[PDB]
Amino acid sequence: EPTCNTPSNRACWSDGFDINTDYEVSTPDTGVTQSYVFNLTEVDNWMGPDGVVKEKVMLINGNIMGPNIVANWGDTVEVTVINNLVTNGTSIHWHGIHQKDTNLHDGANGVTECPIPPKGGQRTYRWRARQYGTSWYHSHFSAQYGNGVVGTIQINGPASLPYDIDLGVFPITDYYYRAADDLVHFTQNNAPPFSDNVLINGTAVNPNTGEGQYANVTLTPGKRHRLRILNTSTENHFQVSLVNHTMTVIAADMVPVNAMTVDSLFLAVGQRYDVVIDASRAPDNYWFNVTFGGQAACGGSLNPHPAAIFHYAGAPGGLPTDEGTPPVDHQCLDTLDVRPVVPRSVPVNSFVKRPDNTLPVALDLTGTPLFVWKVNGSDINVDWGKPIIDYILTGNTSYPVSDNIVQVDAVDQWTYWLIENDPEGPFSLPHPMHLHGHDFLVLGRSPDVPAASQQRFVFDPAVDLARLNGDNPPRRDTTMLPAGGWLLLAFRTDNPGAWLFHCHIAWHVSGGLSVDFLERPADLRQRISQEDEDDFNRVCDEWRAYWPTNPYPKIDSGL
Amino acid sequence: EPTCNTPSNRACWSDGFDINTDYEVSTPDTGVTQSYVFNLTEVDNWMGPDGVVKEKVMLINGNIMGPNIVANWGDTVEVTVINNLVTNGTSIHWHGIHQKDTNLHDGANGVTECPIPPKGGQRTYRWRARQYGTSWYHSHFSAQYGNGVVGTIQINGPASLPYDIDLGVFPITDYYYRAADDLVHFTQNNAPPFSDNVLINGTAVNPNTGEGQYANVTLTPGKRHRLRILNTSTENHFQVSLVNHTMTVIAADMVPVNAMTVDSLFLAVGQRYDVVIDASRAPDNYWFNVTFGGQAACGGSLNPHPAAIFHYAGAPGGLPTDEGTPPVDHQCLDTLDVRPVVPRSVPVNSFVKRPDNTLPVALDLTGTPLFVWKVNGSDINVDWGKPIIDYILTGNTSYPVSDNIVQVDAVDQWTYWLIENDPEGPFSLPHPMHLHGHDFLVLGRSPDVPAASQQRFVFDPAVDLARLNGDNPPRRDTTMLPAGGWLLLAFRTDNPGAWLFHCHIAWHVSGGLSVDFLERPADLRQRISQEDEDDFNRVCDEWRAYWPTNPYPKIDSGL
Ligand SMILES: *[C@@H]1O[C@H](CO)[C@@H](O[C@@H]2O[C@H](CO)[C@@H](O[C@@H]3O[C@H](CO)[C@@H](O)[C@H](O[C@H]4O[C@H](CO)[C@@H](O)[C@H](O)[C@@H]4O[C@H]4O[C@H](CO)[C@@H](O)[C@H](O)[C@@H]4O)[C@@H]3O)[C@H](O)[C@H]2NC(C)=O)[C@H](O)[C@H]1NC(C)=O
Ligand SMILES: *[C@@H]1O[C@H](CO)[C@@H](O[C@@H]2O[C@H](CO)[C@@H](O[C@@H]3O[C@H](CO)[C@@H](O)[C@H](O)[C@@H]3O)[C@H](O)[C@H]2NC(C)=O)[C@H](O)[C@H]1NC(C)=O
Ligand SMILES: *[C@@H]1O[C@H](CO)[C@@H](O[C@@H]2O[C@H](CO)[C@@H](O[C@@H]3O[C@H](CO)[C@@H](O)[C@H](O)[C@@H]3O)[C@H](O)[C@H]2NC(C)=O)[C@H](O)[C@H]1NC(C)=O
Ligand SMILES: *[C@@H]1O[C@H](CO)[C@@H](O[C@@H]2O[C@H](CO)[C@@H](O[C@@H]3O[C@H](CO)[C@@H](O)[C@H](O)[C@@H]3O)[C@H](O)[C@H]2NC(C)=O)[C@H](O)[C@H]1NC(C)=O
Ligand SMILES: *[C@@H]1O[C@H](CO)[C@@H](O[C@@H]2O[C@H](CO)[C@@H](O)[C@H](O)[C@H]2NC(C)=O)[C@H](O)[C@H]1NC(C)=O
Ligand SMILES: *[C@@H]1O[C@H](CO)[C@@H](O[C@@H]2O[C@H](CO)[C@@H](O)[C@H](O)[C@H]2NC(C)=O)[C@H](O)[C@H]1NC(C)=O
Ligand SMILES: *[C@@H]1O[C@H](CO)[C@@H](O[C@@H]2O[C@H](CO)[C@@H](O)[C@H](O)[C@H]2NC(C)=O)[C@H](O)[C@H]1NC(C)=O
Ligand SMILES: *[C@@H]1O[C@H](CO)[C@@H](O[C@@H]2O[C@H](CO)[C@@H](O)[C@H](O)[C@H]2NC(C)=O)[C@H](O)[C@H]1NC(C)=O
Ligand SMILES: *[C@@H]1O[C@H](CO)[C@@H](O[C@@H]2O[C@H](CO)[C@@H](O)[C@H](O)[C@H]2NC(C)=O)[C@H](O)[C@H]1NC(C)=O
Ligand SMILES: *[C@@H]1O[C@H](CO)[C@@H](O)[C@H](O)[C@H]1NC(C)=O
Ligand SMILES: *[C@@H]1O[C@H](CO)[C@@H](O)[C@H](O)[C@H]1NC(C)=O
Ligand SMILES: *[C@@H]1O[C@H](CO)[C@@H](O)[C@H](O)[C@H]1NC(C)=O
Ligand SMILES: *[C@@H]1O[C@H](CO)[C@@H](O)[C@H](O)[C@H]1NC(C)=O
Ligand SMILES: *[C@@H]1O[C@H](CO)[C@@H](O)[C@H](O)[C@H]1NC(C)=O
Ligand SMILES: [Cl-]
Ligand SMILES: [Cl-]
Ligand SMILES: [Cu+2]
Ligand SMILES: [Cu+2]
Ligand SMILES: [Cu+2]
Ligand SMILES: [Cu+2]
Ligand SMILES: [Cu+2]
Ligand SMILES: [Cu+2]
Ligand SMILES: [Cu+2]
Ligand SMILES: [Cu+2]
Repeated sequence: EPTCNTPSNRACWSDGFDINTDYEVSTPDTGVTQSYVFNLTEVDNWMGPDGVVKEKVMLINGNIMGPNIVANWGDTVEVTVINNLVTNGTSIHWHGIHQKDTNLHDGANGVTECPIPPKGGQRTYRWRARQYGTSWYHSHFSAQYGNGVVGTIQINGPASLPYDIDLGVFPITDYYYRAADDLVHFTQNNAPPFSDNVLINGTAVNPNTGEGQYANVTLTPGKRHRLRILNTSTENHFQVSLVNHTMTVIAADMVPVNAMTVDSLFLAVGQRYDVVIDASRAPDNYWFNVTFGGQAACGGSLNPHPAAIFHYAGAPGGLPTDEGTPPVDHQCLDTLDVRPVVPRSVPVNSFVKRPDNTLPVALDLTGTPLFVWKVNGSDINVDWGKPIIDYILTGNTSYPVSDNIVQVDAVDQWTYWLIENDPEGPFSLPHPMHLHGHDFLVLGRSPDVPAASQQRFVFDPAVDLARLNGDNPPRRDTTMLPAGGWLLLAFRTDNPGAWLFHCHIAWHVSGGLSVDFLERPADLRQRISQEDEDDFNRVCDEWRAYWPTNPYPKIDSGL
Repeated sequence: EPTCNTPSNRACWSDGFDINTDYEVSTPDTGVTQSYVFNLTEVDNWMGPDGVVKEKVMLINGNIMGPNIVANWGDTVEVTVINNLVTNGTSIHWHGIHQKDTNLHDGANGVTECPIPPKGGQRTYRWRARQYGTSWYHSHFSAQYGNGVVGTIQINGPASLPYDIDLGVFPITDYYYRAADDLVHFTQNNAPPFSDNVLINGTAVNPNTGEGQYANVTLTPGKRHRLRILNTSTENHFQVSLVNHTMTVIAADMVPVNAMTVDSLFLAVGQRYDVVIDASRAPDNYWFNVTFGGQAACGGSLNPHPAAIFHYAGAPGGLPTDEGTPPVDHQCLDTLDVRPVVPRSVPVNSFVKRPDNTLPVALDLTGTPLFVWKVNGSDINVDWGKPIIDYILTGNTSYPVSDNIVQVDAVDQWTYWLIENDPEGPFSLPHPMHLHGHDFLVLGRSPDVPAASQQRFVFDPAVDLARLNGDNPPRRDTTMLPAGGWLLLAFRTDNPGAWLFHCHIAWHVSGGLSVDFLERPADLRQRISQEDEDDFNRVCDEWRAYWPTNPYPKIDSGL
């Protein structure tokens, strides 16, 4: 609970806790628990917000998204998940929540848990809110979250700029009328489709019939508003802009940053930005536009102009009349100019590229299906019925090859990872790379060029070491791997666990594009509670008894 | 020679000849010959117009392009081509020139001729100017024209609007520092690169160093100016626009059309537009911009803003200061709104799709090399040493499968052709389809959608017959096959000959994307002069004696 957080002093939170506190190591002891119950149901012939009826959706508590989780910094969040789907298992992953020494609550089926079985299976997740900001949750059962198993997280805390009004969450997502498993099957042998629409806070107008509604945000004239923008898509990467207004970034993913004013923002799949908008212009209706850059390399929509309305209170109703001007083309790249308020410093001069720190991503066209994504030679394929944690608990280290285990034994040390984007393959695409368990430092990447330009880079210390930044670089949980290029990340091994590191485009992680960092496994078994072990085994027993009765095969990685 | 063509009466040409004459069946008898000698040489370490030195170019008469061919409607054009290259043969094709009963002058090596051998081989081309407008010529020896064996054609004649000043040709082309054979090898296993620059009338500024110069067109205030725009690229498809001005189209390719005013134009590879520009704006310097649309599906450049300067005479010098707005995205599609002045009408209600009128284009990823283009099951591969005309002249009908012969025996009848763009393949690209020997009618295509949107269409008469237009549809020699869709063309079999029909992206026709319409072969032997037969055999005997001594393999289709 805050005691000094006010509009003119958002930096303050409570005694001992403010925007400069190192939240990764110091957490308020609030003693409070915020609990939720998620009931997952399978609904056929569901009428969506743009008027089109979808063949099948998978909903939390009967709505297009699950409830907005809300707690304070230092609370515990507890979610009972009850799976009333017909056939699918489910696992809910709390994206952006590092699960420090709570790996078994990460929701990564086949890694940290077996899936909760359908027809009434249940599990309760419990995690500490050791960060504040905007995050989200979604299924990790193959591409299930593309059917509706998704929602937002708002953990309140201090901020890097004063503001008057917290407008809350503003999730933006691609929207397909086809169901997720159908799209996974499709994308195994075909380029992915443009989205049928882009929803903004759950709604959009159908570009074809005019049904639906624009999201409508009311601004209080003369006031400073925090807007928590998310990209919860399965594939689309968005540019956002508000006509005639700038946006001031105060957080990137769940990491507060020094204020940074921009005219438009690029959000990768899974990224968030907290921004402050000053209602400083003439009272009117303004469009908030979603646009695409990068010559389609990171998505498009068949709605040519997805948008929301920002309405100044007291102004007329109606649609905005100024179409504004297109934002700069971000070329499928997030900005590396953000700077965390709580800094990190690491050396970059000593980096040496070696097989054991290099993750080559490659598209393999030579087998079945046609599009298979491999990392270091292997497409990931997890066993929902024998998760990596089961190996840890039984002392078996014979991990299957397709689990893509990258064992990291270093204890609370910075580890450096060079990811290479198929520079030798016939073509390469942008990928939004996401790490569970940690925020990474973005130490650098290949030179920024047009996403569709086919220019290729391989890391060369002679020119690239000097392009690296270890002086408080961007710190976040998702960033872009440039098409044709490379990306150098670092993270500190402060959290024993099995942690996925994967592309967040559903079609690609389905297709194999992940590894699993097995961090300090010799420390992990000691740190697993009896309750967590017992409940892991309970759910896996139920899952393993269920699975042979399932009528459908698993057709992808499981993730 | 014209006798009545004046600025206020451009429709008039001479007694019995004007813009309404059916130029396809009636030609002025001028008895005049315009002759040229083309000396092809191989130049290493050539300094190009944006200051970059290229490894190797292949030039006509020592310049970046060959001579601008100029003649009057009904003259004869004669060109002696002397091949002083070091290893390559060469064949010069007169794009847009129908070669009515002169097939052996079409310059299609492997089809209508063997290549002229290097180290001094020569051949004289001779053809009647039976069409007036703007065309171009280029080698057809694999992708050689990408090295500089290219130039323009201006056949003067009447026009569909009055105008004061003919500004002449304005060829726009992609420009690569790598040589064409290296790019063919690259694109056999890699997506094609963005161009390094785009030249306009021979010049551009280097986007990185500032070297070079902008093309500079001086407009006479208050006058109407004809501008003959061409896209002579190997791959890039361009959008063009002049800031603050419209352009009025008066011809498409070599076909005069009713005046059509637009803000911007799409030119596929090989297309031309003649436009009239009225210098009616305030005297100033204005940018002529080259832009790309279609999310890079039909090209890009590493110069983000290739441009020319249109200067009003009498105004200050220096650079335009108005950057203007970006044009509408043409989505890699040419406009089907043009209407020829001399009309054609054909029935479309009676079309029925059948194997023998359908040309399925497919990318085959299963062979060597990776990217092989097939039409009706076969990637074309011609024999430079045994052209299809050799078979005609020796009474041999055993055409190889790889010559992709589509024999058309109908005499002077409309023939209808449905081209299908790999609609069941994993992905599909726009292709600029070009027919030798004829203008075709563009009867229809699949619905216009964004080029990268992945939307696929297969011809369905229940919806698509009503979408066809046989009442004076666009008539021209190049038009777009939409990504994922289909195109329906017709042409009348008025010209016995072996006629290539192919994608004009160099990398794709090298990769197999062509067929060869063998039109009225039973009429064609009868129509070949002894002189043409004897010279065909002479050049082939020289080419066959040369070829075993060549140090390089043929690595593509030969076209
Ligand atoms: C791209 O670069 C190339 C090379 O640098 C430029 O090519 C020049 O192109 C122009 C136009 O084609 C050409 O000039 C014409 O040459 C013709 C042959 O000599 C002339 O007959 C013609 O004169 C007519 O037009 C003039 C104005 O353009 C008039 O002043 C002149 O009186 C003639 O016009 C009267 O006569 C004609 C009948 O011929 C009649 O139809 C008219 O109505 C009128 O009564 C031009 O002089 C140059 O010779 C080419 N120069 C080069 C170096 O080769 C090209 O222009 C550049 N493109 C752009 C658009 O800038
Ligand atoms: C999770 O639940 C969903 C929804 O029921 C399951 O998706 C369904 O999966 C089946 C089996 O893969 C899909 O059908 C198959 O489709 C292909 C071709 O399209 C066909 O070849 C097969 O014979 C079969 O018909 C079905 O379309 C799909 N339905 C939806 C709406 O997506 C999914 O299988 C479940 N997953 C698990 C692991 O149980
Ligand atoms: C921000 O989003 C708004 C709302 O979607 C966009 O407005 C839309 O702008 C398009 C393009 O200008 C308008 O469309 C067109 O209409 C004309 C005829 O009026 C037609 O000539 C065009 O070909 C075209 O289809 C559309 O009317 C307008 N929609 C509404 C409801 O106003 C706006 O463009 C977006 N701006 C940015 C910078 O992305
Ligand atoms: C027409 O003349 C050009 C220019 O000399 C010849 O192009 C050259 O072709 C050779 C043979 O394909 C190229 O070298 C080869 O390169 C590949 C891959 O880069 C390599 O695997 C080979 O072992 C060999 O070195 C060469 O780079 C290329 N040069 C240029 C400037 O393009 C072409 O072969 C001639 N065509 C005919 C049919 O004679
Ligand atoms: C967006 O929501 C706002 C706020 O509720 C709507 O604003 C009202 O609009 C009507 C006229 O349509 C006015 O009578 C009210 O006084 C407005 N209230 C506010 C506080 O200003 C607005 O109409 C909505 N816009 C859209 C298109 O639905
Ligand atoms: C990528 O796979 C390569 C090949 O298996 C791995 O390189 C082996 O790694 C072990 C342990 O570091 C070394 O002792 C061997 O010498 C390596 N062999 C080769 C071929 O170099 C590499 O470690 C894997 N990379 C990651 C990040 O998992
Ligand atoms: C484009 O070419 C025109 C025509 O030669 C140039 O215009 C001359 O420009 C100088 C100043 O540089 C003037 O003093 C003359 O009066 C202009 N003559 C005409 C007839 O107007 C123009 O400068 C060139 N632009 C650039 C970018 O090179
Ligand atoms: C027309 O081409 C001009 C010249 O290249 C473009 O002007 C450039 O505009 C960009 C974008 O703002 C600037 O960064 C450069 O400074 C401009 N160049 C210089 C020499 O002026 C212009 O953007 C193009 N216009 C359109 C609509 O594409
Ligand atoms: C595409 O190839 C197909 C297969 O060879 C050709 O189809 C045949 O056409 C002949 C006569 O022209 C018929 O006798 C056959 O019944 C067709 N075979 C089958 C499988 O349909 C077709 O003509 C070729 N199309 C073109 C335009 O070349
Ligand atoms: C889940 O929701 C459904 C549909 O409203 C309801 O039938 C079911 O009883 C709920 N189950 C649980 C335990 O909430
Ligand atoms: C938005 O900004 C542009 C540039 O200043 C201006 O022309 C326009 O009038 C502004 N809109 C409103 C609502 O004032
Ligand atoms: C260890 O796990 C592997 C791979 O899943 C399995 O083959 C083996 O039987 C296990 N060993 C025992 C001791 O459980
Ligand atoms: C071709 O041009 C070259 C280069 O200038 C010249 O040396 C040669 O004599 C010319 N040959 C012919 C026949 O014109
Ligand atoms: C057709 O040409 C081929 C290839 O040169 C030759 O082998 C064959 O004998 C010729 N057949 C006829 C009938 O002349
Ligand atoms: Cl996470
Ligand atoms: Cl032609
Ligand atoms: Cu996630
Ligand atoms: Cu995550
Ligand atoms: Cu990816
Ligand atoms: Cu994940
Ligand atoms: Cu051509
Ligand atoms: Cu041609
Ligand atoms: Cu093509
Ligand atoms: Cu051709």
